[PDB]
Amino acid sequence: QEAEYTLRLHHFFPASAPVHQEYFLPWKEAIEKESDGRLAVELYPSMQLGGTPPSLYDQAKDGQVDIIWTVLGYNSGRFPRAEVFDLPFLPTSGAATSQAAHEYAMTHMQDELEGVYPIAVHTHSPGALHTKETRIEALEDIEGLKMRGPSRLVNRYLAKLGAEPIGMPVAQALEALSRGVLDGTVIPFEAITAMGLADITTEHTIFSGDRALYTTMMIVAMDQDKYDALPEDLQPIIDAHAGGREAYRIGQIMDQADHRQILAIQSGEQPGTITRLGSEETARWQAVGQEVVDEWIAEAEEKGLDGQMLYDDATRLVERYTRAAALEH
Ligand SMILES: O=C(O)/C=C/c1ccc(O)c(O)c1
Ligand SMILES: [Mg+2]
Repeated sequence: QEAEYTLRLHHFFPASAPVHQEYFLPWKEAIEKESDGRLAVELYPSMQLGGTPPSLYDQAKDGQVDIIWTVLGYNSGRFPRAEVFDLPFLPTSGAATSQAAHEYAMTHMQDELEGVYPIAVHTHSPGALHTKETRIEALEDIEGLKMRGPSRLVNRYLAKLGAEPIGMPVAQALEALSRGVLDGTVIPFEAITAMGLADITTEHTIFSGDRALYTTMMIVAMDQDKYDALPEDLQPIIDAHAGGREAYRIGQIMDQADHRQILAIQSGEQPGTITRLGSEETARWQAVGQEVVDEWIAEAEEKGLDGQMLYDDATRLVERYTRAAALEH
């Protein structure tokens, strides 16, 4: 049957990106099939419908497009309750941390997310250090490195670690590294794959223990007005492909793509070196991490927010969904 509604989905990553290939294409396929063609989904990668990645959230909210995928922290100050998921050593896997992020959003961010229908509120998989030249074997090695992070709280951590943070969306990272504006970038390994950085940032540092260095909250966001405009028999077709299960799935795709990329480097199929900092060394980065946590909670409280409560709930949810994933397998 002919399209009753065409949904334009706009994002900042290339079509070859794992989340595009393994989530957005199947999402398109299921929405079009289950709607018997009454819903058409058009995917627009690489900012093909214009603007820059910080503009994405409002493109969906304001209805310039129907669906976006973005980083909430690309808009500094805008999603203060979401910032709890940027904190050091809070996250585990993409899969578990995403499910925690979706539940957290549903229970704490109803005001912050007013005007968008959340298909998935999720995080990326473990954030790691990627550099052009410097093998980071110790805290001292990051001193004075120009490092790109996605958000003011990850940049805050990078500065407390003794780096020089330069805030920008990861889409500027290729050119900035190319021209010597950056020494490197934090991102998960699947983002290395996506952005074609494997042959540029060839030094990679990961950590010891039951928590990743950091992550950041992302969103697959639908214009609430466009959802509200759908007939009562097409709204449930969206609902069937929206919520915490979708967030878990996005995190799982990234986790799997991380593993492929890390294996490819370790095997010598792709040039690079992976350096895992031992327990004692990691403990040094976690001790700085705690100072950022303590600071954020104090900042939050002075500003009215119950930061301590939001931090306790975010950490409880990560542990809950991590243990549930661990018990199953
Ligand atoms: O740090 C950033 O600015 C973006 C991070 C990001 C974006 C897309 C992904 O699929 C992913 O794993 C990480
Ligand atoms: Mg709207």
